[PDB]
Amino acid sequence: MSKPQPIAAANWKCNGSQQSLSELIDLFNSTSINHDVQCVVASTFVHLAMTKERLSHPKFVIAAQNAIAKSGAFTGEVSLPILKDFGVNWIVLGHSERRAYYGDTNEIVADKVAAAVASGFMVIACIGETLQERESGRTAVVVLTQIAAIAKKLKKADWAKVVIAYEPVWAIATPQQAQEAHALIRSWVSSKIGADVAGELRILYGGSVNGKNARTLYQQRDVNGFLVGGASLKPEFVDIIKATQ
Amino acid sequence: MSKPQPIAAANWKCNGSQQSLSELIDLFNSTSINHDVQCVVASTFVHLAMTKERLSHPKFVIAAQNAIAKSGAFTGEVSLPILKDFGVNWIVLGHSERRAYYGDTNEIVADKVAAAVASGFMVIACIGETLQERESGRTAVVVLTQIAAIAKKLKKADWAKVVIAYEPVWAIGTGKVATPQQAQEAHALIRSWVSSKIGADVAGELRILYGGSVNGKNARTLYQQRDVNGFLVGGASLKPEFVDIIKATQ
Repeated sequence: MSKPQPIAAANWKCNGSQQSLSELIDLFNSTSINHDVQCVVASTFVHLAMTKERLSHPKFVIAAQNAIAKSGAFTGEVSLPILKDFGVNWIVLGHSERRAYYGDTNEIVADKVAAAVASGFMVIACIGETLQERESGRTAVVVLTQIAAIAKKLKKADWAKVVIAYEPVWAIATPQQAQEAHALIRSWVSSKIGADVAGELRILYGGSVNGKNARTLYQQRDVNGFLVGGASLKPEFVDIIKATQ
Repeated sequence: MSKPQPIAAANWKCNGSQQSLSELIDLFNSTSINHDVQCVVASTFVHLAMTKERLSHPKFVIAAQNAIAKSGAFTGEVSLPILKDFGVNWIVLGHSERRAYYGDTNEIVADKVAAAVASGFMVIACIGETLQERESGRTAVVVLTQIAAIAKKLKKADWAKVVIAYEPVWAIGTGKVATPQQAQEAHALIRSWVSSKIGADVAGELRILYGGSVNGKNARTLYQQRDVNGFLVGGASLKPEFVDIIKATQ
């Protein structure tokens, strides 16, 4: 019957000092986790070296927060082959802040997801609708077109490397609202890709999660874990991880 | 005065493996350089840690290739306070590839420069005009408009932290080639404006680096130009020939 393995993802965004991040990682390290869950830490590019070195908990992997597809004349950017050479195997793509501020269009996110999949990354691909879009009743068409763009560049086998993160930008929500969004995504994948892909697909909730609402949210049928913002910079991330049983 | 301290800056852009960049650092470490020059290695964010640990040459400092002013909810970006806490004190801002591909407008570069200066960084601020701006007779308009926007956010005293890099974008991948005389015309234009607008003291001390195609063979005749104070180098900076470029600044 089972839910696939849950994922607890820490998106630190553009935050942290060597000091403050190093303490948090010690805290994760000293954390006892007794179930099957993949914990993910996405730090800035700058802190990948210290994270890779200091995070030893065997249930954790490190991720990047963005990349471009190829090395070359792209001053300021980091590419997939550079990340792969550095030993980073997870990446967050298409986060709402990048779609909003940094020109991650539906198609550009799709190209990045496909390039990351093809060089072997595990990819957390973010989709989600704004406030205006939800109130207009355009959630399904906005959100499904986002994933459909990503799907156009994937084959069936690729979905084993893909995790979807639903970001309800419009609340920046009830378990019912989250559940219906996830069910909406899963139903799309079943109809458009196949039931053999959709049952296994992790769909993560990426709205504001804290230690107190996480449990009720994870109990939803189609919620497979979390992509956490601000609370991932704090000790309460550990309680979010624990909400995933 | 006579020429201020030159700078040889290596812009690795989006390149490098742990292995290839280490071998290159080892060489930089083993290089002897007999004159006063500031060398700068601007690596990708991922590589800043390993460059910090391994690069030991007293004439080399480490730079980042971009940043935003403030930490916060900006997934995938790197802020100035994150770089400063990491011990990075030079930064390249407004590079032509960012202006062209990633939203670096005149005012956004100016906001970044002001923030980085205020935060204590030495800033290499890039400017320069496309083929179309040049052909339409807009070289001076574009170059002065870009530097004026940056100036507008700075105080006279702040210029001690500022280095200008001129990029002849009109010569990049167009199959046109900038002569050393063309580089000189652009630098002299930049310096004369700084002299009238900011001050003759500031104009005299300002390093203006040439940021077009620089290699071992052309570096010496470029540096011989009166208002050329060194280089912001692309491709060759990933190569042993970057050492010859540093040496061409004697």
